[PDB]
Amino acid sequence: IWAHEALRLFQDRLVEDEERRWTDENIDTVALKHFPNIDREKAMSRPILYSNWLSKDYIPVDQEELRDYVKARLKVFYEEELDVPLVLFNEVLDHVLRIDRIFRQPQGHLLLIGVSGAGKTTLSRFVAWMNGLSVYQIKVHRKYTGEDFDEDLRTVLRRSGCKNEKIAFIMDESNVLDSGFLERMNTLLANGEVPGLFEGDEYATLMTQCKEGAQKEGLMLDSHEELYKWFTSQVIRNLHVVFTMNPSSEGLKDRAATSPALFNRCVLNWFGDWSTEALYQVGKEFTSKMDLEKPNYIVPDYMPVVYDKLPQPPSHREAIVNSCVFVHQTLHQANARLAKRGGRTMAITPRHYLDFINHYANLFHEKRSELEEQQMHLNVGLRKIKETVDQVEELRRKVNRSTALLKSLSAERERWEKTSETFKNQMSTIAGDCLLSAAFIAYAGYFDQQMRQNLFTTWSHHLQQANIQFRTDIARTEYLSNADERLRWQASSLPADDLCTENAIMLKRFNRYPLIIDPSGQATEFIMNEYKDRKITRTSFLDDAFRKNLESALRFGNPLLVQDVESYDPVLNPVLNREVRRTGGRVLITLGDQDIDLSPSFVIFLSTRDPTVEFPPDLCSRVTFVNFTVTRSSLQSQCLNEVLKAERPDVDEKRSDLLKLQGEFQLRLRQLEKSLLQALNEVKGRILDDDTIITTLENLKREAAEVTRKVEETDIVMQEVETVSQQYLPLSTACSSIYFTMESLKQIHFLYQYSLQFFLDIYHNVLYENPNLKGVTDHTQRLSIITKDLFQVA
Ligand SMILES: Nc1ncnc2c1ncn2[C@@H]1O[C@H](COP(=O)(O)OP(=O)(O)O)[C@@H](O)[C@H]1O
Repeated sequence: IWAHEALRLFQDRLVEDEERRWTDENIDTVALKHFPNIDREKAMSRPILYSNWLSKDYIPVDQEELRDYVKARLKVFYEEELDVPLVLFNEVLDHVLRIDRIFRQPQGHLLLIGVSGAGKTTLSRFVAWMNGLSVYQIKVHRKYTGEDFDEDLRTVLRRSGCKNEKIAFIMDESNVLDSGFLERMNTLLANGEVPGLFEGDEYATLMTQCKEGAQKEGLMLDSHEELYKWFTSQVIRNLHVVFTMNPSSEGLKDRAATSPALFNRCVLNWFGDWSTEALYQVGKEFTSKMDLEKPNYIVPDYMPVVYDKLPQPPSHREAIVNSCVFVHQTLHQANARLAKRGGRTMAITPRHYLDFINHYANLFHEKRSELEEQQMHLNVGLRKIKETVDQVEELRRKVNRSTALLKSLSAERERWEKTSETFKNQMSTIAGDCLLSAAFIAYAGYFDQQMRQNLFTTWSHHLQQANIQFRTDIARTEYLSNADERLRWQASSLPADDLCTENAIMLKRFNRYPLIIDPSGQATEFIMNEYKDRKITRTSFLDDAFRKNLESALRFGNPLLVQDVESYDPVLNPVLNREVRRTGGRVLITLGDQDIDLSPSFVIFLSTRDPTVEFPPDLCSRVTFVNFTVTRSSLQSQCLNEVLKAERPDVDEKRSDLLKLQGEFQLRLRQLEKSLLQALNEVKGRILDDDTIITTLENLKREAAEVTRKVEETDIVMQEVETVSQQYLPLSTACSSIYFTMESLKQIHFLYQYSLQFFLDIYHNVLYENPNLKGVTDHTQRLSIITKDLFQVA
């Protein structure tokens, strides 16, 4: 008991792990120095836990028994008030025990300092429900004022003191908009009452209520002073205040002077971020369902160490989970390097790790399912072809059709064998591929292409050193997307470059409702065009009708696009966190005070036109960043297209239609391929069924005709077009260099802020509004004039 109390009073507030280790060592050292004959293992066993849930007394418990009890209680909790599944690991057990300990005291006030999204609020809600404490959380909005806060304080105090109901009052660093909020908290936490809160008639009514309360307890109180004293005692008894903060320096010392009652009346619990331990246990527990079993795994000699207690035989599953925690950890080094050289780094909350693991699981399940269907179709096709070949050989011992089909079916068999051999390697490397894919989807949405590539390279190097099999020399934007949806996106006016394709990939496979950083309106229109069928609605936080449209979009299931997110309304805080209640057969979600029946089809997108905006970490944990930056290659391609449209319009129009037709030929070739395979697998006629042989030779004729046409157009027409365009490419290079010099100009001077539209106007003026070009018809002189005038006008 002595050691348990020493740990709860000397190590909860510690920040670094070194200090925690020092405290844990010196507890044992002191106990051994004073007690020289005690048995260490019966008193100093490492998982010192104490709880009174299992029994009627505050006895020690065991991790496994407590884990089972907590699991059962969470199962009841979900059906009771909050259907958000959790993962249980050692830290969650310790923290729920600490929070219950504080909740049991009369004036039990808590201060949970830890990264956003780490589970502080939901753990407090869980344990408060366990102990029967009604939870109260103020609903902050755009017009939330100090008077609104005082009204909530009056209500919570009236319910605590009068009517004698226990309350857990949960507050956040974001809820304290003004300093008057912190002054009222200071007095409430230090004295159990706010003098001057109740004034005029309110006070009288309060006194009336207080009198009633005494009549409930049988006390005979009549004076307005003793009634107030009794009310203060009741509030000291039935009211617990919980505070959550981010572990930021210069914010704790600020609060140590702004409201010192947070350091003398509140128990400080330093949650911090999930430790390497916690990441390891959540990784393994969530990925347990996934098939990460590799019997022929080879352990490398110099494996890298991330989790210290990694089993000395690392199985495949352990290696995968170790790589998962490595992927999460590398984002912190990336942010540190970014902040050291420049800045604009966001916060890597544990909700990022939850998204990464969930993406890994879903993607592994999906890609495993697709490979199996394709391989089964290929195998049955090969079996049917072998059957018909043997049948024809027997019949030879009428036949012209057989040779005609065999003419193409021979190469069909060859490439089928090739694909079967290749895709069996894909099955081997599915784990590493899906790991890298989900990691990129979850952790690179905000970074630019150089940073995304560096992250991918580091993850690949780690997977290589850990002997994990991932298919290299491939590009992610193909592994995560098919050509059909790529065509559908491009029909939605999506720019045609890798960054935009993968941004749309993120916008399709999203767990946390995305936040779009588009300095232009391209992503905004792209979203509008895609969700136009589903009747997406455009609303803004600045709009006063935002709440009306939000409620409508939630209760009817229509997608919603919101701009100007710098003015984020905390009304969305539940919706982003998906705090849903599956009660009465329906899903209910709470906005402010009103509860509404959510529809499963509801989708919300948030967006902003400012790329140089810093968001608070509470928002940074609830959204998926999708940053639509501009790349060198995309700018070069747009500039080359523009100069070809202007200088040689005929070639541009030719190139435009030719490229448009090339896309349709690959589409139709894939469709004929699918129809061929489906027809082979569905029918039960090798050579006897003419009704099935008339639909397959014509298919080969269409295939041959279309391949001939495309090899004709993509080689002859595209050659001359490419030769025409390869002379304007120095202009595009020198045109992107100046734009990126302009963008870099903001570093030396804050006033030098230039947008892409500005340089585009420069370039359009140089092309279509150039007086020095009036009269010149030769293309070489025109190009020289264009480049000189671009430099000068810029
Ligand atoms: N240990 C955990 N296991 C699973 N989900 C978690 C865990 N911790 C936090 N979450 C997720 O975080 C969301 C709410 O986080 P919250 O507790 O509000 O963050 P904070 O602790 O900063 O208040 C929930 O939707 C939940 O899914």
